[PDB]
Amino acid sequence: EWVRKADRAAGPAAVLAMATANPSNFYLQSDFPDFYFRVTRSDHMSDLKEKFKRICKKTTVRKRHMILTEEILNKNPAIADYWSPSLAARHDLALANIPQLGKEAADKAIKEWGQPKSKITHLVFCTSAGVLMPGADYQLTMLLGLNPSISRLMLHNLGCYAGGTALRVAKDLAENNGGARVLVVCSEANLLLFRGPSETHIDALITQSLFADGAAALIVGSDPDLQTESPLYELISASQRILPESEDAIVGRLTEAGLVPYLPKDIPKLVSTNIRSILEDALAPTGVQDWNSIFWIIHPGMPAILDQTEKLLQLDKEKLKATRHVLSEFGNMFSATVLFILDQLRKGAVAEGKSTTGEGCEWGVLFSFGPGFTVETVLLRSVAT
Amino acid sequence: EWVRKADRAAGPAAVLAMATANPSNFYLQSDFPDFYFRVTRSDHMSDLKEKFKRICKKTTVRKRHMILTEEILNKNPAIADYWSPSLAARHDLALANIPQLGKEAADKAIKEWGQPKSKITHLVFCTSAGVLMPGADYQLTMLLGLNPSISRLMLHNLGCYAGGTALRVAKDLAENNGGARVLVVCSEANLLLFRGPSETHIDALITQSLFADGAAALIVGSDPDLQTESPLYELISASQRILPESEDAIVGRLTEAGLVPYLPKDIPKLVSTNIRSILEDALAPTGVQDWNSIFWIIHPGMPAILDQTEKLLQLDKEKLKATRHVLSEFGNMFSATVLFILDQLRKGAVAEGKSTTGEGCEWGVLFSFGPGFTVETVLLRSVAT
Repeated sequence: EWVRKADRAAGPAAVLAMATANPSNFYLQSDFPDFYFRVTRSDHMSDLKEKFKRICKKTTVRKRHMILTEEILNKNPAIADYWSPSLAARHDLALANIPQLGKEAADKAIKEWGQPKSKITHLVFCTSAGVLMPGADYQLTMLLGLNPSISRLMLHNLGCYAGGTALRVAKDLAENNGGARVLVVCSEANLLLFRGPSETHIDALITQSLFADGAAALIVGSDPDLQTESPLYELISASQRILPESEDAIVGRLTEAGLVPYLPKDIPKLVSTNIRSILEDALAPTGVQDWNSIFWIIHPGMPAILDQTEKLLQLDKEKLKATRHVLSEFGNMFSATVLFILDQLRKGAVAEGKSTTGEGCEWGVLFSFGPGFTVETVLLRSVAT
Repeated sequence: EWVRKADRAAGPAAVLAMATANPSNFYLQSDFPDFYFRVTRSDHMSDLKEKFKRICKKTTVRKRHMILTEEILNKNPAIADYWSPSLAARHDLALANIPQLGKEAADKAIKEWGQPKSKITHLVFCTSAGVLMPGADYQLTMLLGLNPSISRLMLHNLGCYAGGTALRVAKDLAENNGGARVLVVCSEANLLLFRGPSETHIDALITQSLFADGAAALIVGSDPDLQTESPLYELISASQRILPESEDAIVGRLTEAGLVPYLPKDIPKLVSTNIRSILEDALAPTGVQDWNSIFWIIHPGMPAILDQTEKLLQLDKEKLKATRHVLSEFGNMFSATVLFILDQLRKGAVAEGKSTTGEGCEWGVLFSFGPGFTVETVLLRSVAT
């Protein structure tokens, strides 16, 4: 059967451009335990400091960009405490930083795209760094001078899987509207999660060792004008799933003192149980049986999950190379991390000179996760260089 | 030109079912000034009490359903104060009430729809009553036993226009995925906005006179199986717009003490300036020139906007009848209000026995608004009874 094309697009949604951005201020992981326990007026917790040093080393992270400088933490002491009233201050910082960080990634992705920004018809904006009314989607539209009639989808506090959610949303936006060009932006920061240590809570210390700040921006569109636009990936399928027996695995309570996490269940064992059949379902219409015949993007929120998954699928160590790079160089930047990894993968493919944007392979899987327990899964097709 | 139907849907998204729900506990508007100033330990502000009485009367509201009982306000005194740390308590109440309220509307819309809930493939969930991780979208999926692989879009704290946003999102979900059935749920409550009075702030007293609690649920799908499903409306176009010269018209700061509004600009004059050309743009592909040849749903967040708009377009008073009913009987239920009004309009058409679900008229416009200043506009086509 056939249908009249009408106002709709012919082909699959394509990633047409991608860039990233980070705050200027970063911290090397090897200096962070000293910086963290100094500025949170907490050097006295000497045994906890030792525990944190051990955790920070095992995160295999090297640096993390962070809006929060010593000076800003000085001008907002409540944020540095473990649990003091501080939501308005965190959100004042989100308003001064999150749309601006998004605009820096967006400007670079639009520059690569090479088209006028009045051709952008949709914005998808994800952040867990501050609930704003009007949203960071609004602030970015103003800072960028986008059409006032852009169709915006503002996604607050989905958590870490929202990079997948952004692609899943952009897919239906682009395919159902002919000509539609979708700016996708995930702009993340620890502004809600950052706090001092307490011996009573260690599910808060692990969070201080990993989360960092960054924004990714993409252009997503179908029916590319192949003489002005160069597709980078195709978004072929995009699905969401609640994993069985995962109730309250990841919970985030937003309080007077900001965002407070609670991690009772074994996240690795949950992923390890379920990842294979999820990915088998994603790969089903490709006829790919070899796990190392596809490129890989896994949200790196827990390093152990990468290792255990690498082992289970007996992946070549080179597969998770883009993923492990972003982890080491940037940390967990919430929903943005998987889009950084997509970008590093595209860049490492062109640098090392391989046949496809997907490292020579044809198909690829994007796998992200967070509260639910929720998994987002995207099936990607590379393009030839 | 034509395209292969493939995995996509042939025709426009249709509203196939709708129901509403409210908390059991309600308050008549004529008793509210006494109840409000009593339970907020505030009877001493006698002049403010008089001012509130005047505001409450001019809201033309008759009753409002509210989760917040005297007893619950007794068990959470910080919520009753003007500005005390209370976010965690408000959010504990959101978790116990907002997904459940959504489930009551959903159960009734699914019952009308007449299909098994395993046919539901997408959930769009809007709320400004509490940021939850995982979201009310998750909690509802569990309470309803929906497929764990449903595609969910959780929209926190868009504010009052999100009933339009929900329809705009559901439209592209249904049209781009053949067979897709989209549960749409807006579940709203004043849990973040409720607070005591202060003489220093009157842009907070007006908010206490209008906002109320309620949930609406719809089934949205394209390609209806016309022997098991009876379409109610078609979603023909859906657009969003930032109005010019509207920077900071409506701002909502989420703080330690909950959601605090700020309303510096003249909202009526902004709508009055712009509504005509927006609606003319929506109606453009219909060839309708008569304003009273179409049915009407206007978000009733400010009663004066209804009157001034009724006058400007010289509308027959009968046009905004469904809209004014919901206002009087339920108040401003945030994003849910325009879906209540859609439902009351459908019900008033079948009750008074008219030719179309749109009161005999063929086309209709849905107009909602909130922070930005943002306007959502949906073009609806009725169906014959």
